[PDB]
Amino acid sequence: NLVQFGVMIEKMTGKSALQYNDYGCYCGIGGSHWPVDQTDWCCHAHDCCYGRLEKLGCEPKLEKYLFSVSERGIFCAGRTTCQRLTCECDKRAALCFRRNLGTYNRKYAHYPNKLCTGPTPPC
Ligand SMILES: Cc1c(C(=O)C(N)=O)c2c(OCC(=O)O)cccc2n1Cc1ccccc1-c1ccccc1
Ligand SMILES: [Ca+2]
Ligand SMILES: [Cl-]
Ligand SMILES: [Cl-]
Repeated sequence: NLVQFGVMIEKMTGKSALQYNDYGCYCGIGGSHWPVDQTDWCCHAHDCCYGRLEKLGCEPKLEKYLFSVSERGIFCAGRTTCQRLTCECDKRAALCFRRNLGTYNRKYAHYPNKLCTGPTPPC
């Protein structure tokens, strides 16, 4: 249930959400081994963020939230704390994506999972 997160990605990066699915070793469902670059670390951190929310009793993969973007930044909202927490994880990730746009490399979109090697860093 991630059309809102995709919308946030596009608003913050100028790229389609498609460009962040399968990116490196962590962007897209699950993920393992060592992140390829800073954008991939964003996704590793986002996965960690969701894990924390699942241990709080939230379902961040499913939560529907509200948000806006002014010049003052990203404003998160929602009826429940779990929806607002989900928005906060997404926000940190979208901001992280924007921040590392300088090292975004297209060779890592749709990265073959066999090329993911090394240890898996902890959260
Ligand atoms: C960037 C990203 C994700 C991450 O931020 C991440 N850390 O793995 C992500 C994702 O991560 C959450 C998780 O695995 O806990 C699950 C599914 C798609 C994901 N995507 C791609 C994505 C995001 C929003 C809307 C659509 C898509 C998407 C685009 C094309 C095909 C499939 C999904
Ligand atoms: Ca992931
Ligand atoms: Cl985080
Ligand atoms: Cl609701």
